[PDB]
Amino acid sequence: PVTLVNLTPAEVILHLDGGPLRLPGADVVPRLLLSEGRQETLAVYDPERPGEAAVAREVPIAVGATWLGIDPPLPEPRPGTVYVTSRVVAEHFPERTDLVWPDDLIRDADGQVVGARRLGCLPR
Amino acid sequence: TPVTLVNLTPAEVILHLDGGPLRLPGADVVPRLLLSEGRQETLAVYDPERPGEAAVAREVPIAVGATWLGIDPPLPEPRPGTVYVTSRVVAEHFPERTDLVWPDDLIRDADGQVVGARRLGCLP
RNA sequence: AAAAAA
Ligand SMILES: [Mg+2]
Ligand SMILES: [Mg+2]
Repeated sequence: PVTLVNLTPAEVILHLDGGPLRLPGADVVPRLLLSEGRQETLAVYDPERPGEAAVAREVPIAVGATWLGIDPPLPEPRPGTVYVTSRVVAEHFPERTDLVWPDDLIRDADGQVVGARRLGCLPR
Repeated sequence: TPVTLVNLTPAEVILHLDGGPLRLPGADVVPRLLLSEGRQETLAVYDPERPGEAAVAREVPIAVGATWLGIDPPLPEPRPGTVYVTSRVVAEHFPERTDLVWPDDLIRDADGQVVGARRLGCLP
């Protein structure tokens, strides 16, 4: 058996047949490193006032912000440890066979992710 | 000319802008990715409540290498003056579509849950 | 794996 270590900032709950398995969120919020891309503004109608250009909002948009890396970097592989991260992180480290993501997600009444029915990992 | 933002994601999207927030209601129906089954296995994991005790280890389903097949529902057809808010993972799978954006530069609460975004992102 | 670290 392996120890699961949650690198994601939210609590991860795996809904298993005998009851849930709960992994606490990481102590520090991790981040992706992205380029700025081309910084523009998108004029959007205020959903409160549809079709009224007079009271349209200016929304910042990053056009083509690109993956530069992650901060912090992945922890080194440790015997008997499997790291729970995001799929997007795992896909950027395909050599790592100790990375999984929560998968087959469960959402609440507000459409927010609250759990997962399984883990996923890259082809091996 | 301003555009109408349409939220295709199941959660409420809040863009935290300088003049006040812009709120987009969640989609009425929870959309899903279509994935292959991959190789279905089980991962023996220590119960975080009882670390290192193999006796009370849990069995976690894992899908190894489940692959993108498509989406259900499909994207709405392009409409003049409409921009669709979706996930980055969906947008990246439809690079020809220049009317897709995702929420970006995310804000997380004390429990590590996404509660807002400071900008939009789109492909180069 | 549908809110660039579920
Ligand atoms: Mg809803
Ligand atoms: Mg996501």
